[PDB]
Amino acid sequence: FGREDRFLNYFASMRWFGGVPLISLGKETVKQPVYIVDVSKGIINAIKDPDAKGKTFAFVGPNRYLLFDLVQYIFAVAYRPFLPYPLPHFAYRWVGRLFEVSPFEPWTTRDKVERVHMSDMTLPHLPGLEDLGIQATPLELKAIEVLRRHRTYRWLTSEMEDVKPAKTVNI
Amino acid sequence: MFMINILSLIIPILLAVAFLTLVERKVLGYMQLRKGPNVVGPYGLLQPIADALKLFTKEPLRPATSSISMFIIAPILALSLALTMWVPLPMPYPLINMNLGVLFMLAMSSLAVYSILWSGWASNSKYALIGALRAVAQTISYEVTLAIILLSVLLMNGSYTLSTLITTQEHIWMIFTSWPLAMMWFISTLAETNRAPFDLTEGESELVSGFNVEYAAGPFAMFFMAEYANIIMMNAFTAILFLGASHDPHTPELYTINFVLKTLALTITFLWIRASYPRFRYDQLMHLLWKSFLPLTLALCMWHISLPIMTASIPPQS
Amino acid sequence: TYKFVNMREPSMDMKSVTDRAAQTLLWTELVRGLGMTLSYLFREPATINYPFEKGPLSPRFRGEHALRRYPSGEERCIACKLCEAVCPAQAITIEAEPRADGSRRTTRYDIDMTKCIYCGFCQEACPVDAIVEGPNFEFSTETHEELLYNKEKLLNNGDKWEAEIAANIQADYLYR
Amino acid sequence: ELVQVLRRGLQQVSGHGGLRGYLRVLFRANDVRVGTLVGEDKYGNKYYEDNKQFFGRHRWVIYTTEMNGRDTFWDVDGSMVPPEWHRWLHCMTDDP
Amino acid sequence: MNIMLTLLTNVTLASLLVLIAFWLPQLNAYSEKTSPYECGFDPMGSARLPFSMKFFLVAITFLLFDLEIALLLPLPWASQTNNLKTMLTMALFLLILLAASLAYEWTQKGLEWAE
Amino acid sequence: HPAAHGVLRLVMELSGEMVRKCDPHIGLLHRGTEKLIEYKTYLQALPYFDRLDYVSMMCNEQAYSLAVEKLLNIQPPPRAQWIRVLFGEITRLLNHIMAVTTHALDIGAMTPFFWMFEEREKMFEFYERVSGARMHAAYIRPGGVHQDLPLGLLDDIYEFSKNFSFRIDELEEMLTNNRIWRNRTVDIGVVTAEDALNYGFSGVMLRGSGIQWDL
Amino acid sequence: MWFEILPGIAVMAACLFIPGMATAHIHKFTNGGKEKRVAHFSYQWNLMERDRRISGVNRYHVTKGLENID
Amino acid sequence: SRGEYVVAKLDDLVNWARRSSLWPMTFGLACCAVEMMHMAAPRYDMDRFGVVFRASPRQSDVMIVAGTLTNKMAPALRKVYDQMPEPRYVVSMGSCANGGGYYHYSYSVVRGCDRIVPVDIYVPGCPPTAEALLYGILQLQRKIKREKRLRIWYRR
Ligand SMILES: CCCCCCCCCCCCCCCCC[C@@H](O)O[C@H](CO[C@H](O)CCCCCCCCCCCCCCC)COP(=O)(O)OCC[N+](C)(C)C
Ligand SMILES: CCCCCCCC/C=C\CCCCCCCC(=O)O[C@H](COC(=O)CCCCCCC/C=C/CCCCCCCC)COP(=O)(O)OCCN
Ligand SMILES: CCCCCCCCCCC1=C(C)C(=O)C(OC)=C(OC)C1=O
Ligand code: SF4
Ligand code: SF4
Ligand code: SF4
Repeated sequence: FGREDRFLNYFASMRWFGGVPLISLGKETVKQPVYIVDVSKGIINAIKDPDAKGKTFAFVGPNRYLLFDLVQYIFAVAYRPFLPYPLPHFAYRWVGRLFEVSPFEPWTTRDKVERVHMSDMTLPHLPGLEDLGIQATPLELKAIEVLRRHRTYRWLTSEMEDVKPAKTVNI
Repeated sequence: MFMINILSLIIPILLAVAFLTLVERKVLGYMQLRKGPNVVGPYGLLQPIADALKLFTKEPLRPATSSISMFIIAPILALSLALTMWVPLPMPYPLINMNLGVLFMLAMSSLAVYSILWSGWASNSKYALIGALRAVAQTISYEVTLAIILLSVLLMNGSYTLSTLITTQEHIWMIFTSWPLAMMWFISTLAETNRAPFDLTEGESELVSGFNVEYAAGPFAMFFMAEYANIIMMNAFTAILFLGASHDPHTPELYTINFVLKTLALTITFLWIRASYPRFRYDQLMHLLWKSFLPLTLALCMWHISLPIMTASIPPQS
Repeated sequence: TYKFVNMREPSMDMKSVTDRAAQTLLWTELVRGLGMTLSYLFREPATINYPFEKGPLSPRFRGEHALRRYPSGEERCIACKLCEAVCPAQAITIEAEPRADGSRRTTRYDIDMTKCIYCGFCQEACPVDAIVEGPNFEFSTETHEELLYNKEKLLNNGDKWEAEIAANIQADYLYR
Repeated sequence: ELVQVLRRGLQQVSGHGGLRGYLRVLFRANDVRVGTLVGEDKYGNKYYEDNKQFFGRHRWVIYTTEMNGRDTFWDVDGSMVPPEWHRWLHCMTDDP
Repeated sequence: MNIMLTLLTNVTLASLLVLIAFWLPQLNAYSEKTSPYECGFDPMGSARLPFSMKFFLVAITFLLFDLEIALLLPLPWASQTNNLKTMLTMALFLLILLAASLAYEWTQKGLEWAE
Repeated sequence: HPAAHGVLRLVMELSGEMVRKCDPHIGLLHRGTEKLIEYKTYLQALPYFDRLDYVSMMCNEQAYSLAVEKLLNIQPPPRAQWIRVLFGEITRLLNHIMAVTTHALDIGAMTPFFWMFEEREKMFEFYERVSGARMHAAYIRPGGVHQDLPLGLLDDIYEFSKNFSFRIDELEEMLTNNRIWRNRTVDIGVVTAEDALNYGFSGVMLRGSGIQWDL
Repeated sequence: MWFEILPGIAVMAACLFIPGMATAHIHKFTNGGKEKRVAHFSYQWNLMERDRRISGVNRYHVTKGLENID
Repeated sequence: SRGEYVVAKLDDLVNWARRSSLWPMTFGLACCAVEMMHMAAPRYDMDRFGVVFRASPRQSDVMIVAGTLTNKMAPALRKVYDQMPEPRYVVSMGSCANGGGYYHYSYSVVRGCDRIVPVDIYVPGCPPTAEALLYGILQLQRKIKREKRLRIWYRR
């Protein structure tokens, strides 16, 4: 997630269609988003680390969220009305296929349909950012720099510590 | 078949505005010892097309603090009203024949100011707000004098029908009877179209871009087209009101040609005036309109009420 | 000795008062300004048809830098480093060593053209007329790096512009 | 004196090698004047002179359509002038 | 009927021009780009703050003088009445009071802007 | 801002359009010239004065050269002094053209700017012929001038000077008696002689209030 | 240039010619070729409606002369 | 192919429209802006090429950095650059803007405007002549003529 991402911006973009369609209301999906600067610094440190030559790393954030709570927090930070409704998997796949016909950059795809509603794997056997000297940046510290652009004029000046961080399913 | 006439009205007006931009650039260039656009096409004839294509292929931006609905509505209102102002003009026949064409044009002109006001307010920027308040001041300055001048001039016509002005000027131009009113009306139309020396709302030297500073790309281009169409329409209306062209019912093309040359001459006169003078201060404009134009306008209104009665020259058609 | 600019009084006779009233009501000075603009309208403009026509320049004009040669093809530069010392912007970087034949020649001669101020102090300080400012001014680039000239670039500039440079120097060397 | 200027325009039209040459010089240089030829480059640029024009318009170059490697029918620039004609063109000297 | 069609056509053309301008070009909007403009810097205050009007008195007078136009515009039709002396007397009477109202506000410093 | 000359951040407090306070913020073009000069020889420090006031270049050259000559206890030759005065008056012409035309542009008279910049271009041709540079000539140096005038320069300067008067006349025809220009300029920014002296004013800012002073 | 300003003025004049000429031609084409009737008052509208009624083809501009009075 | 020809012709049209109507921001900093004014003067008349100054960044296509960029000024230049809608171009004019020039070693001077904004054309000189600036502008036009946005999109 970052300023030019397709993760927070993507969820933020969903407000235009009125309601937020979530498969199973997002109650059966767990996400562990990671900061852009954390990933870039991890790559830089992996270049400079001699032990990181033939290893495999997993770059994940410090917190795991249910998709429903994550999207609710995203809409709360942007100060937009959150109207989640459940949509069947086949129907929302059909919506993705319909959006896939754009000759330009698609607004969403069936592959995006799948990937959004897949839970993030847990791979404790792999080294992480902390093995490269990086402390993962929580989403609650960097969400405002992405979602302040998605606010109206009336809420632009709201401070970062105003929006009651979301509940985290940490094992 | 009527929609064909609507299109044959609106589209050539847009083309005329597009080439009026080039005519302005070249005329002001030659009055400034330069040439103006002469590279993009022969004699710069392709310059307006390039300008339009560049403007409508450029990114438009919504200001973060802006009020979106009014921001989008204002240029639409401006362009639509600029196009609508042309329908009652007899050239020599009007698209819409109205009993009260002059007062209809007055009402639509009064409504047109709200595009500037609402764009300036919805931009939510200080310079745009200053431009909108200057527009309020300008309207307060010119409206009453302009309306009373129209009243006094049309007293000799006998009605508010625009096509009657051709019959009224069958033998002589109305200017030879109301030239002081003609001068005051000319200055009032200069102020009404936000043209130099009364181009206060944009205020480029002082306010950078004024009311339309936030606007970019296609929306900006529509404001420009609306302003230039209003200039041409006002000059055409002045030509009808004060320079009556002889109309032959069996050959209206002669009247059309005469009309077009007169309105082109008046538009070039605006261009010359812009090339010649500095800018007024926007309190000085109101002082000019309320302390010099208004007293003479009231006196000449009295005189033009009294004159047809004194000389037994009251026009027909109550 | 001095003069006043705004110390004239208008005459109060009926003739002058009526003339001023006619000026106020009929806008005569505004018509005078319009007439001046109309007069300029029918004049021939001062525009030239660039790039087919060019603005006039002088043999003294300071353009792109170049390194010159003797008529035998030998480099005029002797690595005396006077231009480097005098350069007000420190735009010249010079390194030198004895050549394979024992000659005093440069191995590095760089001019940072984005540091340069084109003052011509360097060509004044040169005792052998080796570094000059040429007549060329149309050498805009697309990247910053292309404006960092090394010795090869300056030698190529000299080889390319010597025909004009020698003629320009011939016309001005008696003023120097 | 109107017929005089119309005849001078017709002479400009006829002096550019015909109507096609007139439009070629009109669209390649935005200028249709006719002057005295001074010389030609080894690259194809033609240099003209007209001392009755004011200082700045009395000398001009008609650029070639094909220099070292590129097509210059439309893409011309001031850097295509060789140094000797560069000196003559910028009025650093009175001698071609 | 015709005028409604003309107005609809004009508004439709303007709206279609807006739509073309807003959907054809490439858009890259970010916070710095969409921020308020004050020539190099961030504004100190809000543009919605009260903006003083120094011509507030002339604005109120414009309201009363604008209705003078409503009473005077039927004058071309009034000149066709038989009792021309009465109409001329009342028409001249109405303008005289409008001239006197302007003279009163002028002489009592009502046309000068607030300092 | 078109009226801010590029690098002026003027923080103004407004009641309506009335100006309650002017707080000019400068330093947007502070390049540390005075510190840089300390690392240069006097000849190397001369070109900075060209860029101090870039509308009056040779005048700053002359001021710096006079200061250095006074410190050196030397005297320029008479021909150098005459050339200095001639080119200083040419520079005064350039500067007054720029000032008047940009002023009229800010009020709104945008046409005389184009008329007068052709004369300015001719004067730049004079600078380029005498020194090889159009504006930052660096011609005036401590001890005199860098180069003698090329043959034919005086005749062209005379030709320009015998015609500049009509250009002044046309400018003055467009501005002096115009009632809009007078309404925009008369009784605006009135300063008293005592205030001008006490505030450190000089030049026209002193002579406009009746003070009879010219260096 | 000064005569090079003329082509743009001519193009603008050609554009401005079109509306009035087109309006006149359309009026003639849709009104029997005789200058579309003007009805500023109710009496003129009554004349137009009577003309439409007595035409026999529901068109006011179709004019019946003395040949319709047997 | 037919689509390749269509997108090539569309690129030609758009590039011609963009390079034939180039509106630089009313923006200058120092000595160089005087030569910019002289390039706007009747002798060179940039308006004849289709080049018109516009004050608002929203209505401008090009920024000409004409003068020294100081540290105090850099945020303002970056702000006005950002507010420019796209496509936008930057032309660097003069030694000061190119690399710092004669104040390169100063404590308060940015050593080239390319540390703040991307630059398309570098115009050398101190100051560059009005003719040199016109040459740089025409070079920018030629560079715009070479853009192939729609071809690249079609080949994606
Ligand atoms: C109808 C309403 C909808 C469409 C809106 C657009 C209106 C039509 C567009 C008008 C097209 C005119 C542009 C052509 C002018 C080109 C001039 C010529 O010079 O171009 C040359 C070559 O041409 C260009 O390479 C391409 C131009 C033509 C583009 C292809 C035509 C595409 C038309 C497709 C129409 C579809 C419109 C959209 C429909 C929805 C390059 O030369 P250049 O470097 O400049 O000049 C050098 C300067 N010198 C001479 C002083 C030295
Ligand atoms: C026998 C019975 C006859 C009945 C009476 C008839 C006689 C009437 C005689 C007097 C008529 C005079 C009419 C003029 C009305 C206004 C004149 C005026 O005084 O206005 C100026 C201001 O007006 C202007 O200067 C105009 C400013 C804007 C200039 C814009 C360009 C100038 C116009 C160009 C040419 C005009 C052509 C107009 C007609 C065009 C054709 C329709 C006053 O301002 P100040 O000098 O500042 O004095 C105020 C304090 N005393
Ligand atoms: C309309 C006449 C052409 C104006 C060209 C725009 C000039 C932009 C540079 C800004 C500037 C202005 C306005 C200016 O007036 C000035 O002198 C004080 C400067 O110092 C060099 C400037 O940098
Ligand atoms: S011209 Fe001046 S700044 Fe440039 S290299 Fe020579 S001495 Fe240095
Ligand atoms: S160029 Fe001239 S001054 Fe510089 S090192 Fe070589 S010989 Fe010495
Ligand atoms: S490059 Fe030279 S002329 Fe331009 S601003 Fe810097 S010092 Fe002044």
